[PDB]
This record gives sequence, C-alpha cells and structure tokens, in this order.
Amino acid sequence: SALDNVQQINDMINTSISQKEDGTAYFSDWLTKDRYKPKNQSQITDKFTEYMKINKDVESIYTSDTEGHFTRYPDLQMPKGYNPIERDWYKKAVENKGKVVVTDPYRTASTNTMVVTVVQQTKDGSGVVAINMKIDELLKSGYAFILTKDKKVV
Amino acid sequence: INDMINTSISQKEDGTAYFSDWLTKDRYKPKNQSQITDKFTEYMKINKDVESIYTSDTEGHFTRYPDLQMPKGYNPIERDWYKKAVENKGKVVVTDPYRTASTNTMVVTVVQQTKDGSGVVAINMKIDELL
Repeated sequence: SALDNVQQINDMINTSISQKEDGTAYFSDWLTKDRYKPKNQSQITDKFTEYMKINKDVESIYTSDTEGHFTRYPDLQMPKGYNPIERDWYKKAVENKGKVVVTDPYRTASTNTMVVTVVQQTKDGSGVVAINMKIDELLKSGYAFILTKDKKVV
Repeated sequence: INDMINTSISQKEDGTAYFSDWLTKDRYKPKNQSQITDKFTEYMKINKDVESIYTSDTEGHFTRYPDLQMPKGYNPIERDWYKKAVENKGKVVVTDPYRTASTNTMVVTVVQQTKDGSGVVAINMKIDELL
C-alpha cells in the first residue's frame, strides 16, 4: 500500500532522469571537436533551444569542451572566474569515460539553485554535456524515497 | 495507467507547441528542408517512445522522420490528422487510434497547425508503446 505508492513516486523520478539520459546520449554523439569550433556555436545553441523548449521540466542544458568553451541555454551570465573544467559535473563525466552520470544535489554557480545534473562526456572525448533539473521540479538514477529510522536506511 | 498515457501525450504536446512556432512559410522553402530534418532527427533520437514526427505544408510538401517510403497517391492534406489540426485552428489535437498509411501500424497522433497556418506538425505513438 504505502510501499506501492513510494515505488510509483520512485518510478516517476527515475523515468524523468532516464529521459534526460536519452538527451545526453544524443548530444554525446552530436557534440564533436568540429562542433566546438567557434563558427559552429550557433548550431549548439539552436539544438539546446529546441531541447529546452520541448522539455519544460529542465532547468538548463550546457556543455564545455576541454578548453572551457562553455555554451548554456538559457544563456545566463556566469560568475567571474567560472571554470567548467573544475566543476564536479565535468570531472565526474571525464572520470566515467563516456558513461552517463547522475550527480548528488548541489547549488548552481549561475543562480545558487538546488539541482540534480545528468552529465556525459562526448564519444570523441572533446567535451562534456549536462542537463539540470531543480529538486523542486523533480518532486538506475540512484534516487529513491527509502524507509529510514533516525535517518538510517532500514 | 491513464496517468502513464496522459503524461506521455502531454509531453508530445510540448513537442507540437515548439514545432507550431518554429515551422513557418519560410521554413517550408526547399532551401530550409535540411533544417526540418535535423530538428526532427534530434526530436526522435531523444524521444525513444515516438513512432515518427512529420509535417505537411498547405501544398502537401511532406517531411517525415524516419524517412519511410509513403504509398503512391499519399496526400497528407486529405488525412484526418491534417484536417483535424486545421479544424482546431492551431490548438493541439489527439486523434483516435488509426493505422498509419506508411506501415498500417496502430498509433495515436498528437497534431497541431502551425501559428502562421502554413502547415501541420504531428507525432505518432504506437498503441503498443503506450501500454
């Protein structure tokens, strides 16, 4: 009963994150060294615009190549000193050698908003692509409501 | 199960709402055909539960991903998906189940006339895939 309910909710969450994995899988193939050239930046923005406008549960989509050429939709002003290559989303993607990762919750550099990030290094290793979801919007992924006892799993 | 289905359909409505804005008389020019195909390729590759995405302008210029061979005499403007969209004046429609002209597969179609009325865009889901 109560366990049936929590498992529906847990399925709604992992389905949502699994759909984001389909986004990073596509961009992992499409994003190449060639696409990271400055003259091609409008192509990345156009594809990110499409992705965001059809996925109304998404906070943002962004990529960096290995040189820190960073593209985000929406195109917010990033803080002075922002370095995508030094963020854990980027490092964890590179660590997983092209396998998709789902991060712990953290606050964005851009707005200090609490998000989960689905992130993946590109097939050719030229970059990392990432999709943010606000915790608030969300409510294999590794996320689940689980019975606890003084915050201890049972 | 009614929730699983309607969640799926509403997501497809977000797709038709985007393409209803982006598809214009200008985008239906032959010089922009690659742009439609590229955006449809992106949409399909992200949305694993989708059978196809297609559009026709008012002149029957038809673009489908995947690009299946359509039957001889196929006329998108005489299909109910197209007529129902035009009837609903740019408000999104979900059809009753029907068998596709392309493969005789049972689908439901989410369909929408473009903002400028130059065309209709549509997304098929297999009944099989819904259940």
